[PDB]
Amino acid sequence: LSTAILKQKNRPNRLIVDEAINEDNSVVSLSQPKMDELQLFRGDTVLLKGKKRREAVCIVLSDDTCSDEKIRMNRVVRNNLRVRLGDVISIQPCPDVKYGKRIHVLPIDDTVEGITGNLFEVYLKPYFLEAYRPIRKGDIFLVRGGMRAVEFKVVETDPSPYCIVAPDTVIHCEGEPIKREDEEESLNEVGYDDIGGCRKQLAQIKEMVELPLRHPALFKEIGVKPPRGILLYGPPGTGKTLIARAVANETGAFFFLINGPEIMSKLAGESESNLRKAFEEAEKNAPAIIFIDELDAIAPKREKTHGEVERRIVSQLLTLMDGLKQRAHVIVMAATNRPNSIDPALRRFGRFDREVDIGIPDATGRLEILQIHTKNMKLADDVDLEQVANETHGHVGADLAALCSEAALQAIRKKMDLIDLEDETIDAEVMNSLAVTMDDFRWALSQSNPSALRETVVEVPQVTWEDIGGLEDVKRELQELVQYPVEHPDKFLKFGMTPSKGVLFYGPPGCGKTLLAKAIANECQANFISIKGPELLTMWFGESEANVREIFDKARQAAPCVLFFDQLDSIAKARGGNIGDGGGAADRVINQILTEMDGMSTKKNVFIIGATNRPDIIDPAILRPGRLDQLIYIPLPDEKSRVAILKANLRKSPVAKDVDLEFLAKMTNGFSGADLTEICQRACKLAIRESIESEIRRERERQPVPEIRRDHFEEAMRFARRSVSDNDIRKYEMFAQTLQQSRGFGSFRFPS
Amino acid sequence: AFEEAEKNAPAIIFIDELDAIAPKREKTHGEVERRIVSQLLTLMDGLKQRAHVIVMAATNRPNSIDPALRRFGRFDREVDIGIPDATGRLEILQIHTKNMKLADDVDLEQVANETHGHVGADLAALCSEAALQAIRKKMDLIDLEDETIDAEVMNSLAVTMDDFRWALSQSNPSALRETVVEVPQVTWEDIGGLEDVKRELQELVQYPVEHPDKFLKFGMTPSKGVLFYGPPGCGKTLLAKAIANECQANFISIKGPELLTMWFGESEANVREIFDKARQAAPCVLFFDQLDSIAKARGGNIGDGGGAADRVINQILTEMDGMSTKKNVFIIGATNRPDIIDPAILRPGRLDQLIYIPLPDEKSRVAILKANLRKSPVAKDVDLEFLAKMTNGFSGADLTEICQRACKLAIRESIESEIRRERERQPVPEIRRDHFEEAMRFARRSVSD
Amino acid sequence: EIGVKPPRGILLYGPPGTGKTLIARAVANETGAFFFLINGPEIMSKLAGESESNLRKAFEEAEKNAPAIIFIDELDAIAPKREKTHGEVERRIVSQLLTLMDGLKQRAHVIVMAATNRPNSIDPALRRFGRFDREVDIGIPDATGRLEILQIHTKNMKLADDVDLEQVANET
Ligand SMILES: Nc1ncnc2c1ncn2[C@@H]1O[C@H](COP(=O)(O)OP(=O)(O)OP(=O)(O)O)[C@@H](O)[C@H]1O
Ligand SMILES: Nc1ncnc2c1ncn2[C@@H]1O[C@H](COP(=O)(O)OP(=O)(O)OP(=O)(O)O)[C@@H](O)[C@H]1O
Ligand SMILES: Nc1ncnc2c1ncn2[C@@H]1O[C@H](COP(=O)(O)OP(=O)(O)OP(=O)(O)O)[C@@H](O)[C@H]1O
Ligand SMILES: Nc1ncnc2c1ncn2[C@@H]1O[C@H](COP(=O)(O)OP(=O)(O)OP(=O)(O)O)[C@@H](O)[C@H]1O
Ligand SMILES: [Mg+2]
Ligand SMILES: [Mg+2]
Ligand SMILES: [Mg+2]
Ligand SMILES: [Mg+2]
Repeated sequence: LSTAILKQKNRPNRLIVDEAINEDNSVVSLSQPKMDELQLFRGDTVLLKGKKRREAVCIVLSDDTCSDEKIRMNRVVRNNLRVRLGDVISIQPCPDVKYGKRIHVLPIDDTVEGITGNLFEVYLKPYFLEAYRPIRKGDIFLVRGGMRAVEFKVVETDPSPYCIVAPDTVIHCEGEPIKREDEEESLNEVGYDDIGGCRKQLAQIKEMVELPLRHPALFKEIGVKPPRGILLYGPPGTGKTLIARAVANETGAFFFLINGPEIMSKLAGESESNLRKAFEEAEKNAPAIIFIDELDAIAPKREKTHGEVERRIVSQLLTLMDGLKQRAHVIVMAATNRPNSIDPALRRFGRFDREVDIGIPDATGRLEILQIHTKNMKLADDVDLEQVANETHGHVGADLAALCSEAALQAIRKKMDLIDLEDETIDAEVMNSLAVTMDDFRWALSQSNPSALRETVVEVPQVTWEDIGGLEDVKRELQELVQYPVEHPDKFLKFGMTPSKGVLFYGPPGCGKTLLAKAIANECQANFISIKGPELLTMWFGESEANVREIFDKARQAAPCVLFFDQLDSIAKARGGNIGDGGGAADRVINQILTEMDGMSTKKNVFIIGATNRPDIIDPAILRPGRLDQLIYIPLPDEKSRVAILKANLRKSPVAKDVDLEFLAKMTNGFSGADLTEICQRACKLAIRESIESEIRRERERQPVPEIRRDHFEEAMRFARRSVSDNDIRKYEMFAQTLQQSRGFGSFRFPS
Repeated sequence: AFEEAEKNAPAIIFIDELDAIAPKREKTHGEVERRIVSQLLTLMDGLKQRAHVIVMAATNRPNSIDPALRRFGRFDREVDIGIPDATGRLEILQIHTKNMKLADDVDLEQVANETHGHVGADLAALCSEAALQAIRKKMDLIDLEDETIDAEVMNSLAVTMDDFRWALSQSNPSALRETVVEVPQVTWEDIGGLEDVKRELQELVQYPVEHPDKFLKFGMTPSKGVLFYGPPGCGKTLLAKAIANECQANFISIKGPELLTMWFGESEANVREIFDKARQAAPCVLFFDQLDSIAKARGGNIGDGGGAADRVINQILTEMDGMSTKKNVFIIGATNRPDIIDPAILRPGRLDQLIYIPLPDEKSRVAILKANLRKSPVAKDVDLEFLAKMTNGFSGADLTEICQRACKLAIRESIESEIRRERERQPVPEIRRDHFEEAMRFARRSVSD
Repeated sequence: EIGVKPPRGILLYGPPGTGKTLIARAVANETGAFFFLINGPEIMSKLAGESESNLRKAFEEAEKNAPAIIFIDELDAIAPKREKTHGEVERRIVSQLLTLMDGLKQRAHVIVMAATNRPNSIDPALRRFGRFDREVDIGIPDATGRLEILQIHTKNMKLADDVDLEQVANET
């Protein structure tokens, strides 16, 4: 249905592009059976449909090596048609070819340099003498000879555009040589093939702009008018302006560009004059496309706007789009970042009827984007874009381009010892050897961060799972929670159940909640957003809920993502307990959080994790399943857990073999992990003191401490203290036992 | 322009977007625009003496028109072009579809009945989308890149009732376009228990739109206000989602605090705007999730804070009184803290009907457990009734998380078996009893006594 | 040869006094390319459409002379978040800048630099890859870094022998 327009349907006339081993610039060779199917004779001029609205005519030839589904074309033909190897183009004989009455040909400015003889007699005179070579306007053909072979472009071919060169034809090279940068820019043109992902959106745009122009007879027959308005809205970097550029490059109809703020002028009423001139100029050339970049710049809400001129401009846009005199085959496209900021009357059927949602690509989409981007660049053999696509979690498509650029820069960094910056030129062997490798992509991935999350970036202490001692069950639960919905969605669809997306950590201070959060941030394969407790709150009325909504929206954009609240009890507390708190600002914030986690909006892959010291004061509506689905209790470590903690802290620090951590873990009862870390730090400080004293003694005698020993740990344990009192443990156990009594059965069993 | 009207009599002057040149002079910050307004007033005061010239003006927002232009003697007669009704929509479809190549299977009465708030431009959008889909059907025969089209395809082109059904599925009113959010697909059979509540909601949504004549006969106004209060996780938002999905009435869903803005006067403007766009698409359902955020006991903000929330609640009360009984606007509010709600909004005439969603009972828990697993394969040896008996005070969300924990355990077992297989090289088609065992061990009651 | 476009965006952010404007001066003096200075407050004007005209004129002047470097000093003042700002002219200027950096017609050889004390004030659209490719953090110097700064500063000074710059670097 919708995807059908992107399908080629494997038409017999369309054929595979293949290399031309022997065919010259002006001829093509195909299989003789293909002539049999196409009813073509040798020497017939054939018109080849090419991308970016480029067409070239060549002399057909019979070749056995050319495959039936393939066509052999020289590099010149591919350049003129803007077609790459392996693409699919059709062949059609040129209709009613007339011999060229006159030809104007222009060289390229880079090749003409160093050519001692004049180009016409050296290149044009022998090449075109009895050539009988078909050419096209805008085609560049390479001519051998001279100190460098010269590419020649026939800017004007007469008769336009169907012609054959003959010896009697007048040949001149007068005029400025065609700029090589112009040639590259004509090569660097974006087409519909360039857009990656969002295939359905591209199909809808093709139906909007390409179908009416190609086949107006269909809509004339049915007696309907095709849509005349397209709004492309989405987060920054999805590719709206890229689609606009592709449509501009590959539509025969006229293209008119309007930048939003560019309309504004100092004189009174001059903006309306500019808009009227733009629309009238579009109407002058009948089938035309108007692209209004940044529509939200010139079309704010009329009720919201406080400026008179802006309201008059939006009214002028409304009247131009719809009025007494309706438009005559004029398509208006606008790309906006904020679709809600547009005036409501503009979003009606008359003016902007079709809204196209350019959204965040999924994994296969960003794989396709990576393939399209990396087709041009040089790559090694070990590169594997599937892994890179899997790693790039929340990236949008501009971020993928950033990743490619960073990897290329790293690759060039690697060859810096051979290269000299001061040198004017680099050795050709270096550029031949220089290429992108998988190491470059891995390093760029390490450096890469989504553009949406750039504001919420926090440096993390680089903790790994092995640094946390104990809590093995909690570690496995966290890894399963973050992994299963992402890596294995098919299982959940098979069982037809949505995953759980909430975890709350509650326990005595120093037990390992923020440590687990650091481990998840460093290790797990999902974007991490860290929110301190009260940083969302703001003086102004209604700003706090705006911040909460904005941060949840950022989490949804970068899905899969993890949202961590370090101190949940600060931001979410039992409602109605505030004598002040502004105009119930705390309660409104809590309500906003409640509606964000579990609301009528469809659930997306965002996991909310919270850590709290007092879980009792937390509002009951938060703890209801569907918000903070699972409550995990982080207890004081046991003797085995204490052994694991003491091992984990001391792995990097050199410690004497006689020191037995099991005895420390045996006596230390009720100590938190923080207390054990403090004991180890005190032992380290005592060792530092001893080493410094020995160094001072050596300096004095001028006028040791290889590892921490048993006496250091003895003194540290003398200084050690038990952080968490018994009563706090009692209140946490009271909360836990209330929950367990709510469970009501330590053991459960089905009757059999 | 007025002189040219005088030159050729009779003359008609049409002013399109009158609000563009006729804003309230006090709201205007420029002298030239004020002079334009006064000049319009003076030219039309002179118009009063003239013989054969009549001026008509069209505006989207009548309020923005300067009050003098609405004064007696100025635009004395004012026509409200209301949204079309069902017969009006059918007439619009008949007018617009006479040109199109409609098939015989299409009947326009069903299409007219299906749409709720379409104002006529949406009907043209519906027809154009259906024609586009019809093109897509024949678009496999003849491709875009093909330069010509078979005449047989041209004859074969037709608009079927399937295309209109597709367009109706895709259709959305223009007013709702600003306030559309994706809602998970929920039906009534998906919800477990609360059969009486389902019936009541269906009746209150269906009766005024379907049968106003009965209420007119018996002389009672329909009750437009419904309040949901109950323990968290009992299914208020689920009922709202089901209403949004199946009901043949437009749905506007707004979070509580999202209306408030820092700028002076913007919050009341947002309240008026949301109620206006609710009235425009009647019959429409207006849902205030987390009502306790907006509506709070009066004087608390006045005592502490700015006090603009008081103006917000006053504006909501003023608007919710303002709408007429004939207008088909229904207001649903869900809160889990009914005590903190301002008692003024509970007063009869506003949100007069109250519904208490209880913590589910025994058979209700059985129904909930069945509903959660209607799509999930489960071994027959598992007895849901026993879970219902054992889980006395559990809410619906607790039963759901027990089922989801069982699913997670099944997934863990399947994954470990798979990785064992790949390790050997180089299970659980349905959830069993032991998964539910471990889920019940992890289970806990969400709502305290 | 590698097949990628060079990065065209630089953002320098750090606490005041770290040396961002000094880096801009060094780049302007040390490179063989056109340099155009843009100060955030100076572009905007009370007239309607004058600020947009100033931005377009500056980018066009940079476009004419290639390669070009544009340094936008105090970008935070000129480019606030569009959601937060209420003034219409500021939104128009931000949108014009967004279009100028990356639009349907893209800059060929213009490399744009900016210095700001608070990077978070900048609009999230500008921080995208296409507009400002990478953000460079000019941070608090370390002990060795500030020793290096002291050596650079005191080169032009006349010093006596007793001056010990390592001690001064340690104390500060
Ligand atoms: N789908 C895509 N396929 C290929 N490249 C893409 C795609 N999406 C984005 N890009 C790349 O990202 C950039 C496109 O950014 P673009 O100008 O389209 O953004 P935008 O949506 O207009 O942003 P803004 O909101 O700032 O207006 C280019 O560098 C392009 O190569
Ligand atoms: N299981 C553990 N393994 C290793 N170190 C641990 C462990 N538990 C705690 N620590 C130590 O505790 C310190 C960090 O404590 P953490 O941030 O986890 O506290 P918390 O219990 O979340 O408390 P708070 O509520 O105060 O944030 C570090 O010194 C860390 O080494
Ligand atoms: N009757 C029910 N049938 C099926 N599922 C239910 C039922 N009641 C609750 N649930 C489950 O619980 C969740 C629905 O909770 P809902 O949003 O309706 O709660 P609420 O009453 O609005 O509470 P809150 O005060 O937390 O907003 C879903 O996960 C749904 O599967
Ligand atoms: N790294 C450095 N090395 C040498 N001198 C420095 C360095 N950083 C700063 N200075 C000196 O301090 C002066 C002030 O620094 P500069 O004006 O560059 O700061 P800035 O970060 O741009 O400040 P602002 O926030 O005011 O724009 C410089 O002109 C220079 O003399
Ligand atoms: Mg853009
Ligand atoms: Mg913490
Ligand atoms: Mg709810
Ligand atoms: Mg400075």
